[PDB]
Amino acid sequence: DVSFRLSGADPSSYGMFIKDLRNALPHTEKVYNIPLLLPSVSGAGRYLLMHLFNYDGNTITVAVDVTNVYIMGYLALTTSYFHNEPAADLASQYVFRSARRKITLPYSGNYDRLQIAAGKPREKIPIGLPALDTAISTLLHYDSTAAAGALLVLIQTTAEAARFKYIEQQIQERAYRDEVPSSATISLENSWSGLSKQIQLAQGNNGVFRTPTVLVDSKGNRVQITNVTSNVVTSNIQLLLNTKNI
Ligand SMILES: *[C@@H]1O[C@H](CO)[C@@H](O[C@@H]2O[C@H](CO)[C@@H](O)[C@H](O)[C@H]2NC(C)=O)[C@H](O)[C@H]1NC(C)=O
Ligand SMILES: Nc1ncnc2[nH]cnc12
Repeated sequence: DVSFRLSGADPSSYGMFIKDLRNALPHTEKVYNIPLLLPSVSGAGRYLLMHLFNYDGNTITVAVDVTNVYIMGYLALTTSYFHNEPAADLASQYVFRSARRKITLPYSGNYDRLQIAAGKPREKIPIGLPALDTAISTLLHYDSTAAAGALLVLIQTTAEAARFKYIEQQIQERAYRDEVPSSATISLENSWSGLSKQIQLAQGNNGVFRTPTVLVDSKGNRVQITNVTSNVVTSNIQLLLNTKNI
């Protein structure tokens, strides 16, 4: 398990949580010196439990699938919640079995459904440590519309940050003031799968991408990532989605 307390949290204790979250995800191989996540994991070992604690010390346990960093559900008090999709339904067989009741949310977990349910594209939803403390708080009591927005916050803070050092740094900058994500944050979120595959394909292709990945940069404009010498590859991405899952 890993853990994070919003109470007293600063850029460094968050950095330390995001480190632990990365280091909880098993791998047997590194590709260009980036942990390569497993094809699959059987049984309960598939699921990492994150204990998040709001500013007041109230808590939720989030279940994360260690092959893709995908959040499947969480436990609030004696109620478990899960996204409405086959992979979360599977997870429900392994985690939080002692919850008094299980609610299945009325959406799946992908950004497009969550945004629909939230009424907002995540370009318009502030994130940061304060947004994360709100989200923990929201998810403590079932409200499906408000949960969708909180889950957007939760996914980007925790999973998207473990995936990209850049997104981790963005959150750190938003330690005490939330702010909507940069376009490059959005770009990086939406290319994880694409990058993970091109980095794996570069391995028999002299570091060169079979297909270039188009991002948006820090500056605020469009760029093509064509090989493993890119900053995106050499310092930004921290985890690879195995091509066996793409
Ligand atoms: C790999 O990526 C680098 C960019 O990081 C490419 O080189 C650049 O592209 C052209 C020259 O061919 C110039 O516009 C840039 O200034 C170059 N930058 C640097 C730092 O060299 C390179 O062409 C790519 N290689 C492959 C095989 O795709
Ligand atoms: N549920 C989820 N968990 C992690 N990353 C995601 N990206 C979109 N949805 C996600």
